[PDB]
Amino acid sequence: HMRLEDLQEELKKDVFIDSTKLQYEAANNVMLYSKWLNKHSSIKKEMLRIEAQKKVALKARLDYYSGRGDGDEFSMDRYEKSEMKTVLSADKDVLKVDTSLQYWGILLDFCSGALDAIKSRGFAIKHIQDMRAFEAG
Amino acid sequence: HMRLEDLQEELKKDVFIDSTKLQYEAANNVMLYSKWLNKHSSIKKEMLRIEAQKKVALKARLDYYSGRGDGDEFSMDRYEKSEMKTVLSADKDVLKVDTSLQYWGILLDFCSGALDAIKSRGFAIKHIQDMRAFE
Amino acid sequence: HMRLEDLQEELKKDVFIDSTKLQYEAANNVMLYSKWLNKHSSIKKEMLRIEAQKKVALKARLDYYSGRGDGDEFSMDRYEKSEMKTVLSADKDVLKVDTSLQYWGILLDFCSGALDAIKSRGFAIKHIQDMRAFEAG
Amino acid sequence: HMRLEDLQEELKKDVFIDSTKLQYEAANNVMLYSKWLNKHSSIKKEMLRIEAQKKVALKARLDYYSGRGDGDEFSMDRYEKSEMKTVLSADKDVLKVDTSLQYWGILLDFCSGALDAIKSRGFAIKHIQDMRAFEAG
Amino acid sequence: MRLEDLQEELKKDVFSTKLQYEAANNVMLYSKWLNKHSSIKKEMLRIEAQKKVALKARLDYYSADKDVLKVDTSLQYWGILLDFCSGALDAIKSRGFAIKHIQDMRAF
Amino acid sequence: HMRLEDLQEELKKDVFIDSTKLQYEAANNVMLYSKWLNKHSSIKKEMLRIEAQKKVALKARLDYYSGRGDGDEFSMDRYEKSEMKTVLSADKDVLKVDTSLQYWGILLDFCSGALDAIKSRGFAIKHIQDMRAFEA
Amino acid sequence: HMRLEDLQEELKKDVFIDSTKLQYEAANNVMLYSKWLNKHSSIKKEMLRIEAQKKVALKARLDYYSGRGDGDEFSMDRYEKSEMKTVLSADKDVLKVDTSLQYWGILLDFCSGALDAIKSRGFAIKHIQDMRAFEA
Repeated sequence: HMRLEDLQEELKKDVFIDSTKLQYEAANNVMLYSKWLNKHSSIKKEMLRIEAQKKVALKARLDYYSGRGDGDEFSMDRYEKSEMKTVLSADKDVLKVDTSLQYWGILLDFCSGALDAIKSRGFAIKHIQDMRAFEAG
Repeated sequence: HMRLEDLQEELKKDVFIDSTKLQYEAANNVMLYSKWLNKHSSIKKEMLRIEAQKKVALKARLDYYSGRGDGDEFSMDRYEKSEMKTVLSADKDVLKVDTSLQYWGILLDFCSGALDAIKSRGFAIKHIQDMRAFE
Repeated sequence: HMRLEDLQEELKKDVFIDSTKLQYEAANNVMLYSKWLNKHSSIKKEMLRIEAQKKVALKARLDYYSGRGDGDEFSMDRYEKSEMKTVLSADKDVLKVDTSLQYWGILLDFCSGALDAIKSRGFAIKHIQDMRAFEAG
Repeated sequence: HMRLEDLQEELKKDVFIDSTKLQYEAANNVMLYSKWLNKHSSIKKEMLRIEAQKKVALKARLDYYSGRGDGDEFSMDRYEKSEMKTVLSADKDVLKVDTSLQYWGILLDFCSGALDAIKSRGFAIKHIQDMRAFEAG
Repeated sequence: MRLEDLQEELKKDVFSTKLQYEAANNVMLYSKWLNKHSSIKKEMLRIEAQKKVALKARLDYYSADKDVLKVDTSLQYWGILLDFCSGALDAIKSRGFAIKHIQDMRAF
Repeated sequence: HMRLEDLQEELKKDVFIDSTKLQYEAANNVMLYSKWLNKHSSIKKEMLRIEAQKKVALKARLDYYSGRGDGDEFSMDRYEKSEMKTVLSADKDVLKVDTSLQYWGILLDFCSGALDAIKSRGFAIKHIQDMRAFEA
Repeated sequence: HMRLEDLQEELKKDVFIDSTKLQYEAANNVMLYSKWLNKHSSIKKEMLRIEAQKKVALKARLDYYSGRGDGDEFSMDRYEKSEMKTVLSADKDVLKVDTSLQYWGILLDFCSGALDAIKSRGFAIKHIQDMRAFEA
């Protein structure tokens, strides 16, 4: 289980550009894109597993609250169809799984932004090179 | 708990472009994007925690008003199903949590706009460089 | 309490483009976006406070009309459930708060349009620059 | 009280594009957007005032027809709950206010379409510029 | 007016020898149909108001026998006319997209 | 059935640029694009087959839960129309097929990013060549 | 019906650059673009015919399941409006036509990528030529 703050610090380090090694950064920029692309794809792989758990968790707990069988356990609060969306989204089991799924979703949205930065950093490097050539004439 | 006005002043400072250091701003523009991207992602992390509280807070207070048990406390006003949406959204506990969640939502929408500005500032810098080359 | 007409005149001034200082406007366009983004975000902060008042105001006056207690005051008109939506939306206290909330909503929708103009003004400036380069060849 | 036909003629004039001054129209297109955005926002400000009147007008006349007090005046037709929606929507006071509110609603929907045209006119201008560059090669 | 003229008007505008003048006239066609769409809505507002008062008249039968049926009939006519203008506004919006497609189809 | 981690390691190897053979990498960059383009297209071919299974799997299990016939088998839980979307998305057969489809979807989105990297790597190589000419 | 793997192998062959005949490849690169442009356009011509069949196939089978068919066949499962999208997308006739249409869609998306490679290969050749002049 990786942390968000670990990715934040990692991105802040990778995004930095070395002005002295502009030729190095140009080839390394495409390398950084591959690293986060691996992270982004791996996160979706994790979310697919969690979403599968959430889908089952909902149906399982839906049976519980709606009076059906969820492991020989039954809800006695007798919730109506209108009250259902509120109760399920607040269930201890459901909320635990969903919170997990949504967290990796934030990590995924971060990697999407990370790739956006790298894709624009590669343009930034090429732009800087054009600025150096501008001083040359 | 960070404030909105603190982000407003921070963005207004970062968005400013130094005409003398155009090469510096080009590399720094991508740096600013990473800073707000960290803020944006961290806010969602906070909202996920608050939303979880709100989800439970609703179900807890729903039991209270609907005659069910919420810590051996019961509502005696006997609200109907039609009146429910109005009462819950005005509950002291619910409104307190929701207001918190919605506030960070404004902060999140601000960071989304901040990233939009930076993404266009990087284009603005490159455009200015093309204007200098035009002369 | 800011006025709408004050924002209308402010936007009309900011949106104007100086043809002589195209390089200046390009960097200033991103600056204007930040100004209205601060306004837009601040308005939502205000609306969140007002909406909170409205939510309570409704529940408070709902008790009043439905025969429940609203500060030892009771409605004697005996309104039915069907008549309720009409009466509450016309209550002096409710209508005062809602009108306030809806007003800032118009201001918010104006800032959203203002940001849309600035976002397209930045494209307009870049387009004009491309038109000047077109005359060059 | 502005008229619809006045806005129709105003829009038809603004939407026209000068082929000789393409650079001028590009900067002026963003200016026209600000003009109608001020109109659109101002109309909503007017509707908010009228809607407030309508909300009260309904509740006031609701008391009248339902046997309650509306300025020491009472309806003797004894309308039932089923007949209420038809009677209120045809009341002289209510219909007068609603007609006003709905009219500015048409003006508002026109400004929304006007902004849509301007937003696409800015794309039309940029497209035309790309067509001129196409003949250049 | 007539529905017939509306079909001949739209089918004639939807259609190259002067591409720069056709792209600048695409927003012009929009204004011509925008003023038309809002004018239909204007005439119906008067009709919809007369229908309400006529609906109360039919209700006061307990308190021409079908006056509102003469109003609702003409009201259902403009509804068709209003739905044919919404397609036009949806067409010109797609015509500008089809006009931008040609300039992209010529460079491809 | 190919793995994601196998593509991750493969991309990380291909994306690397040899500074000594810049002329070689320029012609090889367009070659790498063709390789992943073949992968990307082949994955869509696989997904089209799986999606077809999923479409049938849904309709088959929909009959089961809604009281209709799914191979002489019937659901007795009597689920309502509101409960349907939740139950179907959690069915053992459906979830198995969907998980498969979504997985190749991740592989497909990875190839799309891989092609994006190669398309920008070709620009990176040309940029580096322009930087070497700048020193000249 | 052409195969995807046949196009994959064909592209992999065309994309290769001969370093000895750089002048030849420069003129041939524009030739390859025309070849795939003919393929791309021809595929759309095929898809237009298939899409027309799909449009009719849907409306035909829609009548069947909804009971509004003037034909001899009627569906007795009595599907509701909510269940309709799932049933139609899983119909034997519909799924057969759609699968065909989607397949050529993959071929079309491949040709679009092929043209992208050729368009960048022409830049790759010119870049390599500039690299040879750099050594000069």
